[PDB]
Amino acid sequence: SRVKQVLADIAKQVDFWFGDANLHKDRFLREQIEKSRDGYVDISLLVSFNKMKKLTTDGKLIARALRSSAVVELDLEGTRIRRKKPLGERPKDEDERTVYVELLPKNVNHSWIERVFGKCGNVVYISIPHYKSTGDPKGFAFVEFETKEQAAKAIEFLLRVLSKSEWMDLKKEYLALQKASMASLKKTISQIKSESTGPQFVSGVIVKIISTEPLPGRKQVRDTLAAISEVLYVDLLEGDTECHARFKTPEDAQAVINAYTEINKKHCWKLEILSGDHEQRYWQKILVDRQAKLNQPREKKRGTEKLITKAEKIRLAKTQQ
Amino acid sequence: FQYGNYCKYYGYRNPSCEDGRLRVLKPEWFRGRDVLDLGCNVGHLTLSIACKWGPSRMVGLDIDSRLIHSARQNIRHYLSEECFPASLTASRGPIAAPQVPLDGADTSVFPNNVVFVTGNYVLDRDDLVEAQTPEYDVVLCLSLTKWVHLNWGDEGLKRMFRRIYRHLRPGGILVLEPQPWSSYGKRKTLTETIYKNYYRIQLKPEQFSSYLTSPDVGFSSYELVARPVYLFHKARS
RNA sequence: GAUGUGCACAUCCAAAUGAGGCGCUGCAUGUGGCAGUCUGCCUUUCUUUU
Ligand SMILES: Nc1ncnc2c1ncn2[C@@H]1O[C@H](CSCC[C@H](N)C(=O)O)[C@@H](O)[C@H]1O
Repeated sequence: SRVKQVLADIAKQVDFWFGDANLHKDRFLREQIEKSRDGYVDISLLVSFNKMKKLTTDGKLIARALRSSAVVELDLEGTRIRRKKPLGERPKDEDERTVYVELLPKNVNHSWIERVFGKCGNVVYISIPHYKSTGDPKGFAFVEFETKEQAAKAIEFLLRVLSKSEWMDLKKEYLALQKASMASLKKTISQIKSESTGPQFVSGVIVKIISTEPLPGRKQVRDTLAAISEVLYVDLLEGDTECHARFKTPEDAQAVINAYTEINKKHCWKLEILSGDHEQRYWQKILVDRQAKLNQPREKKRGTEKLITKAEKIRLAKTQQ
Repeated sequence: FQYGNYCKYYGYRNPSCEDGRLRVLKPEWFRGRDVLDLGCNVGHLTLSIACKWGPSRMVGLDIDSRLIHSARQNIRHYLSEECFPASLTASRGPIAAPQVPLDGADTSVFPNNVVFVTGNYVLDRDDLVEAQTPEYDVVLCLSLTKWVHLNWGDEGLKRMFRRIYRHLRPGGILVLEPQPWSSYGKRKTLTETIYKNYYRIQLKPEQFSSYLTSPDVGFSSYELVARPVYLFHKARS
């Protein structure tokens, strides 16, 4: 019967969620067990999980499914379920029993692995890492076999299969070799280098630019304004139609606003010199932006990316020279 | 993606295996010759040329700055051949470090010659094209004409061919393989500018063989030897 | 890469990744950072079969 099969699936999912494996690995449901008196949880909590939704939404049919069951028990009403066998420390032998497998066909399913490995041994727990929540298998899996002999059997039975300890040793060897190569090249770059209150308030340096079209990027505006006078800052929001420029001397701002040929005819811009209250509010905005950028913590950049970018730039420089 | 840049078809394999093209070309022009390569995405062709034919120098050039990073990943993949699980090489990176030359060192050893530069080859102004100087001996421009054509019109396409005329030294040749006219219409609705410049096309892929012979560019003679493969020669000395 | 119509038109899908997690300095800094810190460290990972 199909109802019999649904009762069996509810029994298997509850006996897995209460098996030793998932209780050792998962922390959430173990906190649900631990943060109770007499070690219980309501079945309505178990309904809310994702794989329970595909089977049944009735809790009494779940309680009927847990009548004949190895490790779960019911207390009075068929609304709460307890572990029935007390749990202790994590086993040490599971780290030796664990099996790493590679080259998955990218169709990842828990039943997929259970079919292909269940004949070899009693598969107890599966780990499949999703592509950063994009619902895609990364291409490798961790399958845990029971009693540590069936795992050694399944290694011999087989698409690339190895132990956990061998994987950890290859990981340490890989990481040490990369550290040695980067240390030597770090020394080579060092030897090549060895052988070879903020801005002052000035009145009349604030040019506000208004545009009908959306403005081009800050590199484009900086290349436009720098070719005429000396620019200190380009205040430009991405997507805004207006911007500001702060210059070193007021003569620079005068040379920019009197550059009607190079600016206003090429780009449909209205550039004026702010003064008075607009300039005071803009310099207060400069103070706020400076205090904000100071109060912000420093951005993080990985050391290996910074070192490989420096080496790539020196490679281009020494090839062009 | 607008320019035609594909992050796909990544190659684990070393130069021994290539993506088809290299049985067609003849190695006689490459050896001891400075080479520019336009429209390279991961250099799976660039590395596999530089690996055997031993070109003296080879500068790949591409617009997608995100993708030249993966090309440099592929160049560091060859040095670290000194099995390892793919789950680790995906997350860490390749073992080797980016091979930097000493000041007193021997070039033309694979890979020490090649470098990958990111830039835009269409300068959009004829005055900037006329200022340029010849620097290279063989220029490869294959499977590029369609995307530059639809993105910058006959104006940018004329600018690119006039720039390729300015960067060949005397005796330097050009290799070409253009996309046919029948293809372009399946890509017209990607953006607005592609559609507008597609309905502003006045130049067919056939008259390329006319237009490069025309004095506005200045190539002297040409041939086709077996999409077709065109070889253009600048006039000798 | 696929679908309808009679190679042509029209439509659909393109994303075969790498920079993902977390710091310490000591100088600068609305200047959009610079030089170090064991390749700065770690990656079965920004995972809910909770
Ligand atoms: N304006 C431009 N100048 C130079 N290269 C460009 C360009 N616009 C697009 N390209 C590049 O041209 C490439 C064409 S893909 C062609 C395949 C490549 N030649 C190979 O053999 O593997 C794209 O990757 C794109 O990045």
